[PDB]
Formats: sequence, C-alpha cells, structure tokens
Amino acid sequence: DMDTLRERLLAGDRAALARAITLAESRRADHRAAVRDLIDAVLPQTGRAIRVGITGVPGVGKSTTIDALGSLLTAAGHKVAVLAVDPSSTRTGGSILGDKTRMARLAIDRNAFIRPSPSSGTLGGVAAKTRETMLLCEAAGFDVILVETVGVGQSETAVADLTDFFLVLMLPGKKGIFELADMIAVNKADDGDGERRASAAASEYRAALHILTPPSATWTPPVVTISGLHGKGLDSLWSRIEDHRSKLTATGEIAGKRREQDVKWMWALVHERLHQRLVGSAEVRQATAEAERAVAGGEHSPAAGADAIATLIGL
Amino acid sequence: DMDTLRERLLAGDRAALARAITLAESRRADHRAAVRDLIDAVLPQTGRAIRVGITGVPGVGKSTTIDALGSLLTAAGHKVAVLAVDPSSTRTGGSILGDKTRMARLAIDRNAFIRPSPSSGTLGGVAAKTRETMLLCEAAGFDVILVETVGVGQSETAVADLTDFFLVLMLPGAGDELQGIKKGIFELADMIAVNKADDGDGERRASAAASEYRAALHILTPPSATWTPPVVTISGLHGKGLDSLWSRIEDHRSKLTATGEIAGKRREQDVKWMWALVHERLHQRLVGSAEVRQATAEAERAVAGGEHSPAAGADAIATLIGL
Ligand SMILES: Nc1nc2c(ncn2[C@@H]2O[C@H](COP(=O)(O)OP(=O)(O)NP(=O)(O)O)[C@@H](O)[C@H]2O)c(=O)[nH]1
Ligand SMILES: Nc1nc2c(ncn2[C@@H]2O[C@H](COP(=O)(O)OP(=O)(O)NP(=O)(O)O)[C@@H](O)[C@H]2O)c(=O)[nH]1
Repeated sequence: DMDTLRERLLAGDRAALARAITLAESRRADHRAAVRDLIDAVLPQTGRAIRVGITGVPGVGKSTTIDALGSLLTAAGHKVAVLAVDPSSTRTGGSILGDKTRMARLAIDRNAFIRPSPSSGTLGGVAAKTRETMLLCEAAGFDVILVETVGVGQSETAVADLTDFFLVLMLPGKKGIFELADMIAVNKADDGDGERRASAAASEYRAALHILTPPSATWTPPVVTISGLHGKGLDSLWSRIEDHRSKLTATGEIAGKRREQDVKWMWALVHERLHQRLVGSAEVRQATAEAERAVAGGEHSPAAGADAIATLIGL
Repeated sequence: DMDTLRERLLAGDRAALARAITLAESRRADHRAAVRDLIDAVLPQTGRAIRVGITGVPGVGKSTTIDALGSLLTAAGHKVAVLAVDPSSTRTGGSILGDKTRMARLAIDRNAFIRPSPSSGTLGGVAAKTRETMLLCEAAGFDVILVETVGVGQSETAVADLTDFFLVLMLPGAGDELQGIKKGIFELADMIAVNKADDGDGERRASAAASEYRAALHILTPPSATWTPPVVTISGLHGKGLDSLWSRIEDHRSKLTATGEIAGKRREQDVKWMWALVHERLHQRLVGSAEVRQATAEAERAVAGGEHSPAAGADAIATLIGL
C-alpha cells in the first residue's frame, strides 16, 4: 500500500524507505511509475540535509574516512546516508547486497543507511536514480547525505552535480578533479611523521589551487590534513562543510545550485528513456549499434549516424 | 545541383563550399537532409588538417592573435579556416555577416575562410553543425581549422570536443592581478598563452603571469600524459611568440599521431556529435508547437521551482513527445 509506505517513510521507518528506493531504482517502468507520485508527494519534506560528494583514488582511505566521519556524525545525533555512484552499474544489473562492510561501524549503525550504485542504461540515469534516492532518504529524516564515487570510471562530475559540496581525498605520496573540488583533504597524515609530509603536500595543493578561479566569491576551497584511520582532523573538516552550508545558504547559492542540478537530472531522465528505445528490440539494437560503429569507425558522418538512429527509434 | 556541388567543393570551389555550409547549418530540415549525403560522400577527403580550439575572455586579444597567426600560416602555404561557436546562437537566428573588423587581413585573404557561429536549438546542436562545417572545409582543402569560442557563455568544452588541441589565451599580470583559470578550463587546456606581452612592461607582467600558471600546472598535471601543456607568452598585436606557439602545436600533432591519440580522440568526439544531433532532434520535437513548448516549459519550471521531482518532470516531458 503506497499510502502506508508514504506515511511510514515520512515517519522514518527504515523498511518503508528501503522499499520505496527498490521501486525507484527498478529497471521496470511500471515500478518506477508507481512511486513517482510518492516522491513528488514527499518533496516538501526533502532538502533539509547537507549533501556531500566524496571522491579519491582506490587506496586513499576513502571508506575508512567515511566510516569514521559518519560515526562521528551519528554520535552527535545525525542520520547519515551513504550512496554510491559506479559507472559500471550501466553494465551489471546493480547489486543486491552491495559492499556495506567496507565501512564496518556504519554498516551496523541504524542511524546510517548505505546503498550501492543503482542500475540504469546511462551514467545520467544512474545519477538521476541516485538523486531520487537522496530525496527519499531526506524525506525519511536523513540530514547528512554522502555520495561517493566508486570504481574507476568517470563518475566525479555526476557526483559533484548530485551534491552541495565536493570533497576530494588525496594521498601524501584525473585532471578535472581539482576544479570540481570545494575542499581537498590530504589523508594518512599520521601522528607519526605522516603529518609532516601531508602538511607539505597540502602546501603544494594549496599553492596550485590559488591559480584556479572558484565558481563563487562566497567560498574559497581550502586544503586540509586528516587521518581517517585515527580520526584526526575529521571534526574540523566537518566544520568547514558546515561553514560552507551557512554561507551559501545565506546568499541563496545552495538553492540555486540544487535547482540547476534538478533540471539537469530531469533532462538526463528524458535521455535515459530515449536510450531505452535503442534496446527496444534486437533488430533496433543491432541497427543502432552499427550506425554508432560506422561513425566511430570513420565510415559515415555524425549526422548520418544521427539520422539513421533517429529513424530507427521513431524520431 | 548537388552532384556538381560535390565535385566543385572537392575541387576547392569556394562558392560551392559556402553553399554547402549554408545548407548544412540551415534551421530547415529539408535543407539539412539535402546535403547530408554530400558530407557523407566527401568524408574520405576530410581529416587532413590540424584542428585547434581557441578561447579566452573577451578583450584578451583572440581575434588579433588569430588574424596574425592565420596570416603567418597562409604566407607559408596553408589554407586556414576560422569558425566560431557562440552559445548565444541558441537564442538568435545566428549571424549573416559575422564579425570581421577584428580580422582585417584574414577577411580579405582568399587563402582563409571565416564563418560565424551557426544557429541551432541546443549548444550541442550548434557545435555539431560546426563539426559538419569543419568537415566540408577539410574536404575543400583547408589544412588548418581554427575554432573559437564567442562571448562569455559555457562553450569551452564544446570547442575542446571539436578540435585536436585546445589553446587558452590569458591576460598578463601576476600576484593580486593574476586573472586566474576559469572553472573547467584547466582540465581542457593543452597550452596557455599569456598575450599582450608587448616589448617593455607588457612582457614583464606576462612573464610573471606565465611562471605562476606554469608552476601550478606542474603540480596539477598527472605525469602520464604524452603531452605536458606548456605556458608561453605572446603578443598577438605585435606578432611576437607566434612561430614558437605554432611549432608547439605541430609537435603535439606529431607526438599524438604516433601514439594514435589524435585519431582515437576524433572518433570519440564524432560519436559525441552524433548523439548531440540525436538530442537536438528530440529538442526540436519539444518546440514543434506553441502548446507543446508551453507544456515543456511548464514541466521544466516545475522542476527548477522545486514544486515537482525531476523524474515527474521527465515523465510529463516524455508524454508530450509520445515517448
Ligand atoms: N596509515 C593510514 N592508513 C589508512 C588511512 N585510511 C585508510 N588507510 C588504509 O588504506 C587501505 C585502503 O583503505 P580504504 O579505506 O579501503 O581505501 P579505499 O579503496 O579508498 N575505500 P573503498 O572500499 O570505498 O574503495 C586500508 O588498508 C586502510 O587501513 C589513514 O588515515 N592512515
Ligand atoms: N597591447 C596589446 N593589445 C592587444 C594585443 N592583442 C590584442 N590587443 C588589443 O586588445 C583589444 C581586444 O582585442 P581583440 O582581438 O578584439 O580581443 P578579443 O579577445 O578577440 N574580444 P571578443 O572575444 O569579444 O571577440 C584590442 O584593442 C586589441 O588591439 C596585444 O598583444 N597587445
């Protein structure tokens, strides 16, 4: 019953939230429709959260840093969602149980809620389904939404376009990442000597970033040092994110960014549906893959590809 | 007469080139269809050119630098096309004459060929049209294709994705007067050229700016890349730095041709323009009548206004199409 699902979701019921999400992430069109009204209906309870995107190479203490940061926040009374975006999920069907235990503490904290990357046809669709899932979390009372890049593909721009603040975690020992960053945090600044060489590296990143013009005069990206493993610097790291929130709330820039992202996700969903017509049948898929291949092979022009494809999919 | 038009264009007939371009860039579907087979037919004669994207804030000296650079190139026997991408041409009908006071020499040099930005429903569509225009030029025998950003809008990615090499022009001045690299431009840039480095005080301030940019880039550029983006100083107005600027561009082409990276990048740009065009058709369908544009805009307004969800907007949109 969707009325009950809604009410219990609004009441903060973890099982109702998990179930609404399942339907919103579904690759069945009938399921997705079913919960469109529900998300729309609870939209006025969304948005009262800090959305942070977090990235860094595999091997930088990302999951560790998240487990620790998230635990600090649940201890102080926050309810924290951790959602993944993984471009490989455009080729897998998604994951039933995901990989919760990379974050040992959060994985068992009922003040947390951890979800793996949804499946969809395009990266745009994966990210858009993630926005819808963020809205459900918020409506169920999660006030911190962490969205992390997982895998090796290009998810950084999408994660940044899903959140208010984009956090880059770096080691002390992809170009585009720097200009997405609202803050860099040099990790593994261990009390024993790691602090010296991460403080060095932070001066290098801090020096270089002076040459980039930030998108707003309201905020100048800082570079900091932390230890994710021993919990160092995590409190001040969070206080900078809070400070960003207060400043860009006062100027209306948090809201203006979100409005722009939302329209972007709307168009991404329109384009996902179009893409779904490419796999409408084997014949349509064959012919459209060969149009694309022709263009990618240099054999016919982009415009000829485009018209072949447009005819095939009824456009 | 398309058959002669083709043969004339392949022979380097400039009037034929102008004519095919006006069809390719047309906002009339019947027109665009007409020349589709022609471009497809001349494809094996395209690609033998160096394609350079050029950007910079208004006032930095872009038209001046292109005028001086293109002229050097034409004196050496190159045929030089200068095309534009203007994001505001999604809101205009495009320009008929374009702006050429700025390129006084090239505007009369019959070894050059200058075109204003085409008009389309979406920025992707404008840029896609510029790609087809680049192909027609190449087929007519142009071996240097310069593509510039126009105005202050967000067209840099589009130009970067239309060319082999992306050149950023910057103002001189360091310390508190350092211009700063606009959000997005750092990752696109294959070289920075600090312009207005005029004999005397210009060159001092430009050299200062340069070392600043140069050190930052060293820090931020991963070492894997076959190419390390240089920073250089030039004066577009007084001709300084231009042979050196271009020698670096040729070095890029030689290196990345060896590793197959020029051809690999083009093939992914091409697929991207193919999809842009697919999405421009979709968009056209959403402006096909007053009632539908109204409904579309209302849907988008609902999402931007925080009144309805993105997926609910997209569902309303999708109905209006029959999708
Ligand atoms: N010395 C030190 N080691 C750390 C720190 N944070 C993480 N590590 C270590 O780095 C290794 C990789 O950690 P992990 O957090 O899984 O990195 P990740 O690959 O980015 N996480 P994910 O599972 O999402 O990919 C682990 O063995 C972990 O103990 C730190 O602050 N200091
Ligand atoms: N002193 C000096 N002035 C220059 C140089 N290059 C261009 N200028 C001057 O700066 C002004 C702007 O030059 P212009 O080429 O029109 O700049 P633009 O970047 O093409 N502007 P827009 O993007 O709006 O078309 C002109 O007065 C021009 O003479 C230079 O190397 N030195």
